[PDB]
Amino acid sequence: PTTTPLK
Ligand SMILES: *[C@H]1O[C@H](CO)[C@H](O)[C@H](O)[C@H]1NC(C)=O
Repeated sequence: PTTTPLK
C-alpha cells in the first residue's frame, strides 16, 4: 500500500 489519490 503506497498509492495516492489518482486525479
Ligand atoms: C493507494 O490507492 C490504491 C488504489 O487501489 C489502494 O487503495 C491503496 O490501498 C492506497 N494506498 C494507501 C496507502 O492508501
